[PDB]
Amino acid sequence: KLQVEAIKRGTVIDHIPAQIGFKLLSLFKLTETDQRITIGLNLPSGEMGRKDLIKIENTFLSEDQVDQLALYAPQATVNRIDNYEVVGKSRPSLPERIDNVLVCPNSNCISHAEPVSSSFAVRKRANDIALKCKYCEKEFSHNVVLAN
Amino acid sequence: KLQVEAIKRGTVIDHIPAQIGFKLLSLFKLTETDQRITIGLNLPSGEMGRKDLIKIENTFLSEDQVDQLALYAPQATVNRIDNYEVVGKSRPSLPERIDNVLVCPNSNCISHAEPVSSSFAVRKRANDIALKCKYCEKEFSHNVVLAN
Amino acid sequence: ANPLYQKHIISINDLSRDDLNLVLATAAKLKANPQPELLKHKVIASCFFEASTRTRLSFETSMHRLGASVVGFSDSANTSLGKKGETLADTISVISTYVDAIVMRHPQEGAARLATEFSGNVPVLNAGDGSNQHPTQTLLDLFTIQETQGRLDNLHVAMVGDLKYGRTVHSLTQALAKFDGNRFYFIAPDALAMPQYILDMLDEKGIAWSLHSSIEEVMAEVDILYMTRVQKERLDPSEYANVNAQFVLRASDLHNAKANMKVLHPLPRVDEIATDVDKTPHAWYFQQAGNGIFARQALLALVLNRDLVL
Amino acid sequence: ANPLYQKHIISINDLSRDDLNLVLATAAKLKANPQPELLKHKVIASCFFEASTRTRLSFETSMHRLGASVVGFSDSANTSLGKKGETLADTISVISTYVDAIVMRHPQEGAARLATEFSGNVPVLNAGDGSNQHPTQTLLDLFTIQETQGRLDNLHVAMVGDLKYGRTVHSLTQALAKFDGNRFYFIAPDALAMPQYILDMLDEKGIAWSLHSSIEEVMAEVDILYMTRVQKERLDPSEYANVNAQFVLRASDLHNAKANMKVLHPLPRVDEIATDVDKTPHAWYFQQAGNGIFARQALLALVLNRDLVL
Amino acid sequence: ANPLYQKHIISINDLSRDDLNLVLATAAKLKANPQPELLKHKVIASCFFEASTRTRLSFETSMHRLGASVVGFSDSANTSLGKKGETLADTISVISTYVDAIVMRHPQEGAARLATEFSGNVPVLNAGDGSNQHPTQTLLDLFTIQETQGRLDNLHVAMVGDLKYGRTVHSLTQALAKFDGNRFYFIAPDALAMPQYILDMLDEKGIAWSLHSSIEEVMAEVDILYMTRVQKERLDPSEYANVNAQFVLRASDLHNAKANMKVLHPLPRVDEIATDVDKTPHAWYFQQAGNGIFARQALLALVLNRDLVL
Amino acid sequence: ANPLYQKHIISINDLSRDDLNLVLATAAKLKANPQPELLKHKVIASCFFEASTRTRLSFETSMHRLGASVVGFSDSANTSLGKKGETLADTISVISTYVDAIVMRHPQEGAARLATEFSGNVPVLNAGDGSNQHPTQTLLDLFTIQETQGRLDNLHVAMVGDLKYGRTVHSLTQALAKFDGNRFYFIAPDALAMPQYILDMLDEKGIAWSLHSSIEEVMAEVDILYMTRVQKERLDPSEYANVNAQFVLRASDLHNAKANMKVLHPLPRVDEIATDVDKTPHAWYFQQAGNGIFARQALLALVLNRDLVL
Ligand SMILES: [Zn+2]
Ligand SMILES: [Zn+2]
Repeated sequence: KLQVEAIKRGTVIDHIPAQIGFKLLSLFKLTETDQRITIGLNLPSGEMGRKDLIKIENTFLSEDQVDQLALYAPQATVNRIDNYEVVGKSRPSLPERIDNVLVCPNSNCISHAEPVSSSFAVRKRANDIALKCKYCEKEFSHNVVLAN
Repeated sequence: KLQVEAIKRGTVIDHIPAQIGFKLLSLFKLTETDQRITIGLNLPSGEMGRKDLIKIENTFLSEDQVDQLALYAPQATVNRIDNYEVVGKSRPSLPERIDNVLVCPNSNCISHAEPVSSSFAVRKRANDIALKCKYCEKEFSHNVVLAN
Repeated sequence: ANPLYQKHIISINDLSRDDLNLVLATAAKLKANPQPELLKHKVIASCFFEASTRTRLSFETSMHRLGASVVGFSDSANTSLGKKGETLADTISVISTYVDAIVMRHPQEGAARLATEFSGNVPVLNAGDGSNQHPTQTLLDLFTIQETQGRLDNLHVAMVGDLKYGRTVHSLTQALAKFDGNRFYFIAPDALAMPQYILDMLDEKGIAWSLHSSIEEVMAEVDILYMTRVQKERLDPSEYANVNAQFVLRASDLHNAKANMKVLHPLPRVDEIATDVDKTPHAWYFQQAGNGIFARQALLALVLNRDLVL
Repeated sequence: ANPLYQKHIISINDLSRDDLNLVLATAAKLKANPQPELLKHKVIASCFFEASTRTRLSFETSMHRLGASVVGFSDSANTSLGKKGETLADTISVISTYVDAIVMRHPQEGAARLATEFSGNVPVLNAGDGSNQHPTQTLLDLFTIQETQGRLDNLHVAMVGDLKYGRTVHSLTQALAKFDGNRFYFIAPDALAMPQYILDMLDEKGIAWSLHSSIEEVMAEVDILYMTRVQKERLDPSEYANVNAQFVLRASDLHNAKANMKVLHPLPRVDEIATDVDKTPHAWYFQQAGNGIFARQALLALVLNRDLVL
Repeated sequence: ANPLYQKHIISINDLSRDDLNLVLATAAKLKANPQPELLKHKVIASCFFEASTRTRLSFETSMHRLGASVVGFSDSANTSLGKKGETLADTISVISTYVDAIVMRHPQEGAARLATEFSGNVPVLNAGDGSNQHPTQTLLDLFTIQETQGRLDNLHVAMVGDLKYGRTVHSLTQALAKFDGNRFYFIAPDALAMPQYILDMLDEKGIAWSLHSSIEEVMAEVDILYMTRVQKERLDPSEYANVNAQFVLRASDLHNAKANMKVLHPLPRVDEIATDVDKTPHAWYFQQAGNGIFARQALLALVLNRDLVL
Repeated sequence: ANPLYQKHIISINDLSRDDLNLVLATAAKLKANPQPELLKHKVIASCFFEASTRTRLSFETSMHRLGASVVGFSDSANTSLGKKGETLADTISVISTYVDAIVMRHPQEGAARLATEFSGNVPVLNAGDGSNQHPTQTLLDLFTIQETQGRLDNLHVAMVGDLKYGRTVHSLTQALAKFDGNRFYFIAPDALAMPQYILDMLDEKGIAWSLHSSIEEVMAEVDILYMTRVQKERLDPSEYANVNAQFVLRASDLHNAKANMKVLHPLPRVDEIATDVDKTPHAWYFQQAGNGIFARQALLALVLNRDLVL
């Protein structure tokens, strides 16, 4: 699978790590579409052996939307796909806040069984990415706010 | 624009209903093969609409395991590809047990905060079914289970 | 001076046709123009023998909006005047000499009517006496329908959920029955079907009604959707899970619903309204509760003040 | 008109430099000259989802000093809007339509910020949201330091006891960090040492600080001694007994302490202050609590009233 | 040789006609000839998570009647302040290595079924798991109907009170359904009527049934009259007062009763049978629970013994 | 001939190398050859003042396994309204004349030590007295490490979670310290670290130890992996959330594990080990408590019998 590309407007990204393609089409809700969905999950694309991808036809994504990929897919990109050409393959980039896709580690946080949306702040240290909580205001390392 | 879409060894048919391919991804955990795979959502189908073309490579699905698909999607039949070569037809015929996927609608059931694998017997019921619980022993409709 | 002067608000049945449209008009007049110090130098006891922070904050708020003092309590499962050793009749004989009016919420039925017998010349407003009556809830219900739709007649109203034990929906069906042309669609399970006695008084006045199994059928033609409260403790948790479908009201069901249609709820919700309904303009259960302060402001100012200049 | 008009008091971090000196000045102006009827015809809900008779008597007192109505409650482990079945967001959607402002105390963190999202144009003052913030306690702390010492800069302040979980001392170190020249001596056990994140923001602004093991060392040079609250339930009862020495503060330790030095305490004390300290002029924890009514009077009159003539 | 040795015993549906007849015959044999050293050197746990007083002492008596030791607990409604102890899979696992069998009662349904694979080769008897029926009660019910009427076939068994929620009557109808010729009456109010899944089972096996209004309508021909709990915390107090009028079994409705008729009850009772039907030949519900000693003794000897000669 | 006949058994410090080896050898002998009539005609009390469910049934099973009778109680957190019952010296004295031995669990530490002289010649075993460690848990911990690894010397025993307050790990290190060659890892967060008195004991006996950050750092060489309770009501919810990330033992951190490695746990568990390490050959914490039957059976036979031939 080395020739393809250039199919329906929208855009497609590259360099999705392995096992990062899935669970990204869900946390950001992207399956909820009625058009050309052909993910490239579990398919090497370069230097590394394991990599995944995802493609979307007529569907642009705000700089802010793409930047919200960084944390998960730190080594990927975004090149506006229309049909043979490309308009700036902008890589993702750590946003100044991540909402709707992170649960707070503070069990006694008001935001868990409440009818509101999550929201964290961003800053790197040197070791991890401490995302701070919006409500409780306590700060955690991405590795902790990630899984559990 | 060319489309030599990948269809390697293993399993899968296309023609699976609308907003069902991603529903056959998270639940059965087909991504957890952790090897090599591909998808095809919102695709032209044979004798009906559109959508779904799920998984591939080293994933032999049993006869009773493709019966698990029946309840969700009644629009399939396994392909054991070798070389563009179609073989071994087996249709979702609806099983007598359905495990791991569904939830007991009963709140007072003790299968919700425990380390167990769910179990659900099934019997026909005028174009639909009734999934009884092995633990609760309360017969529920197969419609209110989809709402939770 | 004032037909509802020094009267007891025990039941919706006691309130005649012009009685309900008089407190409705007074709630629309005080809302249009505040009365900061109408009930000045008037003390009002908030004796809540049953804990209810929703209704007690709405009642005491309306006392304070007219500039009236307040002195009450919340039995909260213990209260000093209980545990066998003090009757409710003795409690009201003392509280009457203290204050000019008594708003009381009792877990037992007929508690507010019993209070009127020992109150004397002290009015007695019923905030909820068990499974019997709740006219204060019914005053804000009709007042919310009269603002949005503009009237209380020729409306296609429907009541979902627990209609068998729902005291709020019982008194609402009797209050809207005092008007003409109203169409009723009682959408409940068979275990929580509307009582026959409510279907008997409707048949007497020649009012149309029909029992469905879901909102899907009637959603095309409805101007109100009064979603009621359903307890898990009313029945099994198994038969509560099933059969509850289409009494949950998703926001994806408001596709063909009328533009002027407005969803009402007494206020305590959890299952019967989804959170995605809040964003739609149909949702009007928080604005209904906000209009509950004007229905209770109209009730107090009409019972304590001799005239109602404005 | 007024920079803090219709603003939420959720955290100390949100309050800028001039924000803290504006409510400090308004607390010193209302103390100098009472405002009996400034917030007249204003209702204020005292929704205390966590029981606290100290803070609820201080807040409701300041509501009544400006001549403002009050309607609230105390969850007291039960409350009607709980036990799974009613969200905090629904409770604030109703209370907002009733009153002009909401003072709420929640056991969970981020509860006050969640209330602002469903309040709308109704201000939301935080009386204590778990272990997160307590800006009302920090407003009376700095106001007590600004009266006695005369300033909020160049002061030798120290914080004793539980600094690890003490939310009162966390927000106080950030509020005094907004000023210059302040010297900090965090005198705690190793198990209750001040968090690194507080020592990080101090290092950023170039503020001096030092960790001791007792008050004996630094007592010569200190203008404040903010003794914090220590729970027995925070740790073992054995390691609480030992290592607690010199965090008990006897009155026989005020020999060489500065004349202008003043001992502060949030208010609930038992072990950390001895009873013989009350007789000395240093003790100023009851006068700190009395100044807490002016810090909460400045907060309410600045958020509801458009101007602040005096 | 052993059919029920080291078996599950969780629900009555798993037990066939040959399983029920082995437990009834073994209960009649150990009653006629007690073996006080059958289960010697064998421990049995009685893990009552839900506090049932009568059911735990009928089981622990049967354990001690064969000479086995006992280790049991009884929690008085736990779930204090939200989160409590261990999981139920984690409790049964550690209890299974201690003893040779478990006898567990759980408030949640499906707890006895959760314990079969986790216990290993250690059998677990179900003493009542929520609304998933009580199989030990069904075994002593069949033993009482067999020892007085002479058989379990061709009998006129009526059932009064709570049939919808009454678990003890559900599987009493399914157990008697395995026997042939059994006529069935279902005297219940229009609310607490027998479910459609029990009635459809009776239509499938060619078993005759019919809904009746009161006791006196079927009294002419009856061999058994099973009476159920019918608790006040189920249907609301006004509804419970109205229907409870003819459904109560007074001694005035025993004049058509046959000479071999026997009133049963799983227990307890309060407002279903008055205390004047005890001094009759038809009184046979106190010694039915005493017959439950032999039903739970036969059920414990089959599972904890390879072969038996009574 | 008898070493441990009529002995104290209160703390692990009193027991030497020759006392621990007699209880482990006797536990392996009664497991291989049960004696169901050893403690016949001998009563043992199980006076659980603090309600422990699993610990009382592992003790009362071992009593009934030797043929002894049992008389025990379990109070569900007493101290209702201040002053309650008797003193603990007054209770043990009257209970001592009844029975031949006591097995007491008390919330306060030093309760088992208070009962030796008051009981007279009646031995009293300690089943857990506050934060003064659990010696019966230490005996079944050593019995599990001996029966799988083949010995108690020259083993790589790690310890995870609560080490500062975790009593079950404190004396597990002191018991293994009496054996030689034992390498020790202490995987704990910077808070719940092992105390200085345990580490100074290890430096005195020439025993090697080292603090580690997580499970995977020591996983390459480990024969045992003791895991502790770590309750949420100890360190505050934000602190418990952050550290609990690498300290939890998932099945992903078992790839370096040796073929004879065995994960232990005193119990209960919730947020330290997930429920996917049960289906492995390294699963050995459920049957460790079942091995506690033989550890408490050997400990009861030595004290209540002059001599024994297993
Ligand atoms: Zn949070
Ligand atoms: Zn279930």
